[PDB]
Amino acid sequence: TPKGSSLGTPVNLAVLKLSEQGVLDKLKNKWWYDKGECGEK
Amino acid sequence: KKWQVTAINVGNINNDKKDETYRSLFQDLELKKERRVILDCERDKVND
Repeated sequence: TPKGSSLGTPVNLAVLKLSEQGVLDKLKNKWWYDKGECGEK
Repeated sequence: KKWQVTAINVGNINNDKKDETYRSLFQDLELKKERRVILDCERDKVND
């Protein structure tokens, strides 16, 4: 965010909140692994 | 009482402006995460 913006604190608390409730892990596992190509004998 | 109070004057606003200033105000309240509000107004302004 630009310096002295009104969005700084809200986005900070936003990233924290989204991190603690496990959303980031979900999106990470969504766009990296779950959609991956590579997954007998 | 160690209260943190954000006092806003809603008194002077143009009727043409109307909803727009209110939108700005309540959005600014939402970014501050203020979930508690006291109106302090006559019935008309309260209705608005």
